[PDB]
Amino acid sequence: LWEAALTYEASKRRCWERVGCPPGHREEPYLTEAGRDAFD
Amino acid sequence: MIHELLLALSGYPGSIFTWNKRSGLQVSQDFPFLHPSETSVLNRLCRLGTDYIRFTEFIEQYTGGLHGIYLRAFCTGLDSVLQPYRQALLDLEQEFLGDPHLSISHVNYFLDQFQLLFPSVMVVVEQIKSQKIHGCQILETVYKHSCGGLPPVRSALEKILAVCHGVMYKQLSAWM
Amino acid sequence: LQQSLELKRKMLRDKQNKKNSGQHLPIFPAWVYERPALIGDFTALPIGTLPLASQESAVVEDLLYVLVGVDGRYVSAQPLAGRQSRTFLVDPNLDLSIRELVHRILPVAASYSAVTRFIEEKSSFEYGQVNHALAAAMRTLVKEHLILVSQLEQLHRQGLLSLQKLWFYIQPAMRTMDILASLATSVDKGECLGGSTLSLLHDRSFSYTGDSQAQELCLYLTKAASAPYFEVLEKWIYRGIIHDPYSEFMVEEHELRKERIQEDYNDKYWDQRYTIVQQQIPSFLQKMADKILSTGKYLNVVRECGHDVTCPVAKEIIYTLKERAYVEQIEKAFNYASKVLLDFLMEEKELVAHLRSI
Amino acid sequence: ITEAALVRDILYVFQGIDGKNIKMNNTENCYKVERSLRDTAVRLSELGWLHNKIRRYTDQRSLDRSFGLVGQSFCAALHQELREYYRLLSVLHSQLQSLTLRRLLVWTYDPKIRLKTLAALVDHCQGRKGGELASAVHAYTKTGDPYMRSLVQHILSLVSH
Amino acid sequence: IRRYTDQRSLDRSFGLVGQSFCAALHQELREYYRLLSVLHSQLQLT
Amino acid sequence: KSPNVLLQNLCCRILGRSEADVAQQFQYAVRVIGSNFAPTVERDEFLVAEKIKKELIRQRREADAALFSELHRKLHSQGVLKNKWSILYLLLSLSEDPRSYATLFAQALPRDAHST
Repeated sequence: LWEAALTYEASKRRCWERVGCPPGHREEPYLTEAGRDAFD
Repeated sequence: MIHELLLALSGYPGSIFTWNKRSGLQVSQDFPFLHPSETSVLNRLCRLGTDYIRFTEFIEQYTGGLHGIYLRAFCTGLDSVLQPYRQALLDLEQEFLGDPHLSISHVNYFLDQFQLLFPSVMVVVEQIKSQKIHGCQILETVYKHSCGGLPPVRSALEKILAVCHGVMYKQLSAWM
Repeated sequence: LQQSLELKRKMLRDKQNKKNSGQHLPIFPAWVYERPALIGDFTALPIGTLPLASQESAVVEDLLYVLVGVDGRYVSAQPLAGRQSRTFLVDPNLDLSIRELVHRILPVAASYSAVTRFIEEKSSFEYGQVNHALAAAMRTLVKEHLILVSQLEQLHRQGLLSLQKLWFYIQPAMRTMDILASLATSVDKGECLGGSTLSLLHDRSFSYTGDSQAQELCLYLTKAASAPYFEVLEKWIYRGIIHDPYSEFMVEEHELRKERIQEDYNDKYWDQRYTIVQQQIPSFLQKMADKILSTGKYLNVVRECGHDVTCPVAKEIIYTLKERAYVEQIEKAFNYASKVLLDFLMEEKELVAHLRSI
Repeated sequence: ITEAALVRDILYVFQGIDGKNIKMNNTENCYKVERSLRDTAVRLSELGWLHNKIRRYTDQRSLDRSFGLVGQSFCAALHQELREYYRLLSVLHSQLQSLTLRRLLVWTYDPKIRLKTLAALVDHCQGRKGGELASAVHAYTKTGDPYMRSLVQHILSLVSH
Repeated sequence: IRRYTDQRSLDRSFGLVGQSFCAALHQELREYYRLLSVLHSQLQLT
Repeated sequence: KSPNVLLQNLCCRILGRSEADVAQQFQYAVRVIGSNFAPTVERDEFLVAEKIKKELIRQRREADAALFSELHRKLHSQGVLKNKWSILYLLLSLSEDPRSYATLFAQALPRDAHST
């Protein structure tokens, strides 16, 4: 169950400032480049 | 700090590694976490950086006194010898982002082969400036040190030399 | 201390006169002898007035340092850096029950201190390749001892070590170190080098067959020390060539093809040119001691005439106690060598027509 | 004092620069602590005292181009050996988060022999070039230690190219 | 029994069967010391 | 999960067969693992690092030992494991050639000087 969950792919969007494990958590997206819901 | 060193290696040192016009990258800053003897280690490393800094100026003016087309070719091979010096700098910061426990020793052994590459090419660069070697006698002045005796300088000056031969097949095509 | 500097030059002079173009043979520089921290065996309040269960942890900690050669702080190793001797001074105030057992744990330290100097001394060029290899194989077991004491340090670190347990732990290593120290004393005492220190090791290897705890230690040291000698042997048997950089080999070459050429009044090639040495026989090839010379001499006196070198099959040989395979191989090669020389003699430049026309 | 600060110092006196409470005052002497700990330190600091000679000589002759190509080759081989020593020291730095065993007395032991041999060779081949230099390296394979023969025989293959 | 073992290894004329006999006079001391060690662990006894 | 079904998963991993096709091997497995559901010795992770070194030099695969010298640092650097002795001792136990003696070399701490 734990090892079954283990086999996944970890995200990119690496950060320079994280030296202790930087996989990725999105350093604040752009306003237009989240469209079709931000638009309305 | 893991970019400050990896830019003081390249061309931007800040105030920790203050540049001097004769030869720079001097350190006097104190830290409890850098060992008191590690200043000597950093001083050993900064010899590598000074040569790259001087190389960049020399390429910046090219590509009368000393001029021609050979200074616009010999500098271009000097780019190609510095390319595994840039690639191995990118690789370093890529490694340091993941593991925080790697010390100064990792850049020291990893880039230890350019402590044979950089001085023995730098002497050729200084020799060509102090002497007036700026016609087609440039191939000789490199052709004596391309034989080498240390393997890095045995491989680099060849890679620079092939392009200078390449200029010698365009004069000898128009003429011939 | 001073005595090691003597032995090397006396041993070196034999190879310096023996070599007639081999000048300035290699020796180690002076700081190998000046610096004393290259051997392993070169707060302070009295522990005896402490309670018992403080004393046992403290004594175990000090002795743990004494094992790897360095002194303690409550027990001191007395200054005796010369010969295979080393002495120790236990604290003059202690519980007598503890102190007796402490004295009982002490002998393996002396049979370590003797052992570590030997490895330094008889790996230098003046001592010869077989003596180098024997030192290289006892050094492995010294490294093994360094491996064991760290685990003891780890168990002591977790506060679970006392003197009875320590005595029980050191009993297996005491016998091993004893075998090594007796062998070391025997090798230096006879002042033997080359093939004589294959004879010593051959007899010492045969000596235990009832224990078989000590037979494997010496048998491994014999395999390691017999490695260079057997290679020189394969050179001599399968073509013709000996060099003998530091004397380990029974055959020596005395030239006499100086007086006269292509006549013999002595048959010196077949006689006093290539001769044997009694003391470089490793004392199990004494039966084969003539055949080993004749096999390689026959090949040189046919490679000189212009005939091609041949060996039946090239094989690598080891020391084996009880069932030799090397001897039977030597016999086949020896018969082939004599057959080739006789074949060459009886066909070209033949003896038949010579005897008829006489 | 705690042991770990002393581990930090001894990891740098390998290079030939003194520690903070370990300093060398006589050049013939080795690095001395400035009580049982003090006795323990010296065997470990021996490797750095040996390291200074080899490093200084392969630093000097490599920049010398009147010395000749042969022996700049010797410096090449010596330099490639020194790089691996630095690899070891980096592993030892990084493994901090005891951890050392007899303050690394069991660790340094295998580099000690391959340091002793290279420390001998440089003064045995002092002031030589060409076949004169090559013969003094061929002298060192009259040895009968397997590890030392293995150490020498690749250096010779490099230098006689 | 320990007095004997201390002397028969001090004799190289006691035989190649004496250095076989003495082999189970080393084990017979080693197991004794093992037992004293286990007795030591449970001290902190009647 | 639970250990007993986990051993059955091991038996279905190495053998190609399923768990409703073999029952003697699982019976042999409960025979051998049983009453040995913990180490019978004391851990020495340092020595089992040294044993992978002593093994790879013995094979003269000396470069991968110096590679292991950095992988062991990575093991310490992450630190999600509190049993580093068990898996590494097991991996050493299942040793296979990529392609002598240990009766004098030191073994794991047996606890014959302590009442278990």
